[PDB]
Amino acid sequence: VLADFHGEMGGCDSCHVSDKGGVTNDNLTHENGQCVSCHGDLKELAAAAPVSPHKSHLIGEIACTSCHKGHEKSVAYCDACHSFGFDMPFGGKWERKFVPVDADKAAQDKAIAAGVKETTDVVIIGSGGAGLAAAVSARDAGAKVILLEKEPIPGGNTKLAAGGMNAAETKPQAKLGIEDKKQIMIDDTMKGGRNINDPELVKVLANNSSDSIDWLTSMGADMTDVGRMGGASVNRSHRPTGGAGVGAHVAQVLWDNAVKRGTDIRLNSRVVRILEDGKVTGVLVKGEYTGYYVIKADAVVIAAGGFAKNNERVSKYDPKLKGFKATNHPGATGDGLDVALQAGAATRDLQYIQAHPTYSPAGGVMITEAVRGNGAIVVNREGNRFMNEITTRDKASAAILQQKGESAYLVFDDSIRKSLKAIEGYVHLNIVKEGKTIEELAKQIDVPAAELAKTVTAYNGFVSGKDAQFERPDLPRELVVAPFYALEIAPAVHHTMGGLVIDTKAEVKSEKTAKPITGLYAAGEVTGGVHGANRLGGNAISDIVTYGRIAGASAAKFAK
Ligand SMILES: Cc1cc2nc3c(=O)[nH]c(=O)nc-3n(C[C@H](O)[C@@H](O)[C@@H](O)COP(=O)(O)OP(=O)(O)OC[C@H]3O[C@@H](n4cnc5c(N)ncnc54)[C@H](O)[C@@H]3O)c2cc1C
Ligand code: HEC
Ligand code: HEC
Ligand code: HEC
Ligand code: HEC
Repeated sequence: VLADFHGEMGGCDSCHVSDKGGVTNDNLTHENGQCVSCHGDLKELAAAAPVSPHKSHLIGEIACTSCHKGHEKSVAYCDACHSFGFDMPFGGKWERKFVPVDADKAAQDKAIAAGVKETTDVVIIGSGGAGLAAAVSARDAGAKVILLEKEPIPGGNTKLAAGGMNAAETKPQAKLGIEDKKQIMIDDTMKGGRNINDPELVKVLANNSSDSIDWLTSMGADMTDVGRMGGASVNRSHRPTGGAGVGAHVAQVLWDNAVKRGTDIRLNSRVVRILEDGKVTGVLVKGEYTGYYVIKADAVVIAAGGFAKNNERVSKYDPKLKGFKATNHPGATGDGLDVALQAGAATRDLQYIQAHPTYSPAGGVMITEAVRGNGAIVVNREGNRFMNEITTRDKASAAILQQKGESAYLVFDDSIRKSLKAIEGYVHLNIVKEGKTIEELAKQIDVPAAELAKTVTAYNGFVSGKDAQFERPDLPRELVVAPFYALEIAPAVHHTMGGLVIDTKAEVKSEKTAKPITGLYAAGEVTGGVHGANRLGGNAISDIVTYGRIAGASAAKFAK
C-alpha cells in the first residue's frame, strides 16, 4: 500500500508533519500538501492524461488522499458509482459498510466529558447545496461557521443533479419569453405531491424561487437554459447553458462562496450526536483520523440530506425497493435523521420514497428526465410504447416495473441528442446504443425492427399534437433525423421526500413539545413537508437553496 511504497523512501516525515507519524487534522491538508509538492496537483496530473481519474465532474477540493490511501489499499472514489476499471496503484475494491450512528456509545460518552475543544457560533451538518447555501447565509452577515462533512469529498447528491432548479416568475424567464406565475408553482407542487404538502412550506418554496435564482446569480452561477420537467406547466427548470447540469455548477458556486467567506469546512468528519443542554449546546464530531471531539455552538443547522441509498431503511417502509439500486452518492444513509431523532425531533412522510424511473443498470447512473422532456419515447422489450413518458415518476416507475423483464428502452434521435448536452456524457460513458436507422437500432437493443419502427412512425403521427395511445401532453420533436439512439433504463431509489418537521424559518419541532427544539435548524432533503408524497422534477435544488439561506440566517440571529 502507498505509505509502505513511500516508507521505502524517506520515512514518516514524507507526508506526516511529525516523524512519529499521525495526522494533524481531518481534511488532511499537510499530507495532501506533501503529495502535490512532489507529484503536482490535479490540473497538472489532469493535463498529463491522454476519462482520467484526475479530472472529473466532482466539485470543490478533491484531496489526493480521498483515493490514494496511505495505510490501506487505495480506490478511485469514481468507483462508488462507475466501473471504469482504472488500474489504481495499490488497488482495492470499493466497499462501504453502514455503521450505526449510535454504536460505540460508551466511547462517545467517554469522549463527551473529556474536555471542550473548540467553540463557534453556528455548526452546519453536511456539505451539499443546503449546507453550503446555509454557510454563505450564516456567514454572510452573522456568525462563525464550522461545517462538517463525513465523506472525503464535498457536495453530496447536490453535485450529481442534472435536470434543473425550479423557479417561478422573475427568474431570467423574462429573457426567453417563458410566461409563468408564482401560484402556478404552488399549484403544480400541491398537485405533484398529492395535496398533503405543508402549504406554508410550498409557499415560501414558491415565493423565494426568483431570489434564490438571483442569489445564485449574485454568486457566479449560470441558470439561463430552461426546460420541462415531468409534472409542471409553464417551463421552469433552470440550468446552465444548452442542457448541461446545475448540480455540479450550483455546488461549485456555493462551495467557493462558502470557502470565500470564512466557513471552516472539514471533511472526513461525521457528526454523531447533537449536544444536549434540552437546548442544543454543541455537537459530537467523530473526525475520521483525529478521533472524537466537541464543538460548542449556539445554532445547529442540520443539512444532512436524505436516506435513499440505505436499502435496509428504505426497504423498511416500502419493501418493494428491497434490492433496488439507488441513484445517490454513498453518504445519503440517514445519519442526519438519526442524530436529530436522538435530539427528539419530529418527522413526517418518512414512508414516501421516490424511485427514479430511468436509471441505467450498465452505467450505474441516473439518466436525466430531460431526455424524455426533449422528445424521447420509452419502449419495452417487444418494441412498443407503454406510457406517457412525461408522467409522474411513481407512475413511470410502476409501468416499467410492470414490463417484460422489468426494464425499458429510452429511444431518441440525432435531433434529441443535439439539444440536450447531458447526452454527450452518456455517450462518453459507452452506455448509449447507436443505429443508422431504427432497424439498425433494434438489432443492438434486441427489440424487433418492424414493431419498433411501426412504434416510432406511429409516435411521429402523434407528434399533429395528439398521442392516441397514452396521452403525453407535450410532443416536442418528431424522431426522424438519423442516427437514432437507445439506452435500457430501470427504476432506482432516488429521493426521500419525508424527514424532520420544520417551519418556514427552518426551525425543527420536537416530537414531544410540538414546538421548536431550541437553536435546532434544518434544510434540504433531510426535511419533510416540502414535497408532500411526491417531489416534482427540479424542486429539490430550489428547496435546498431557499431553505439553506433561511436556515443559515435564522441560526445567525440565534447566537446574535
Ligand atoms: C442523481 C441525482 C439527480 C438529481 N437531480 C436533480 C435536479 O436536476 N433538480 C432537482 O431539483 N433535484 C435533483 N435531485 C434532487 C437534489 O439532488 C436533492 O435531493 C439534493 O440536492 C439534496 O440536497 P441536500 O443539501 O439536502 O443534500 P446532499 O447534496 O446529499 O448533501 C449532503 C451532506 O451531509 C453529509 N452527511 C450526511 N450525514 C452526515 C453526518 N452525520 N455528518 C456529516 N456530514 C454528513 C452527506 O454525506 C452529504 O454530502 C437529484 C438527486 C440525484 C441523486
Ligand atoms: C516526495 C518526497 C513524495 C511525496 C511527498 C509523495 N510521493 Fe508519491 N512518490 C514519490 C516518488 C519519488 C515515487 C516513485 C516513482 C517510482 O517509479 O519509483 C512515488 C510514487 C507514488 C505513486 C506511484 C505508484 C506507481 O505507479 O509506481 C503514487 C500513486 C504516489 N506516489 C502517490 C502519492 C500520494 C497520494 C502522496 C500523498 C500522500 C504522495 N505520493 C507523496 C515521491 C513522493
Ligand atoms: C481519484 C479520483 C483520484 C484522485 C482524487 C487522485 N488520484 Fe492519482 N490516481 C488515481 C488513479 C485511479 C490513478 C492510476 C490509474 C490511471 O489510469 O490514471 C492515479 C495515478 C496517480 C499517479 C501515478 C501516475 C502519474 O501520472 O504520475 C500519481 C503520482 C498520483 N495519482 C498522485 C495523485 C496526487 C498527487 C493527487 C492529488 C492532486 C491525486 N493523485 C489525486 C486516482 C486518483
Ligand atoms: C456518484 C456519486 C458519482 C461519482 C463518485 C462520480 N460520478 Fe461520474 N457521474 C455520475 C453521474 C450521476 C453522472 C451523470 C450526470 C448526468 O448528467 O446525468 C456522471 C457523469 C460522468 C461522466 C460523463 C459526463 C461528463 O460530465 O463527462 C464521466 C466521464 C464521469 N462521470 C466520470 C467520473 C469520474 C472519472 C469520477 C471520479 C473522479 C466520477 N465520475 C465520480 C456519478 C458519479
Ligand atoms: C504517505 C505516503 C504516508 C506515509 C509515508 C505514512 N503515512 Fe501515515 N497517513 C497517510 C495518510 C494518507 C493517512 C490518512 C488515512 C489513510 O490511511 O489514508 C495517514 C494516517 C496515519 C495514521 C492514522 C491511522 C488511521 O486511523 O488510518 C497514523 C498512525 C499514521 N498515519 C502514522 C504514520 C507512521 C507512523 C508512518 C511511518 C511509517 C506513516 N504514517 C507513513 C500517509 C502516509
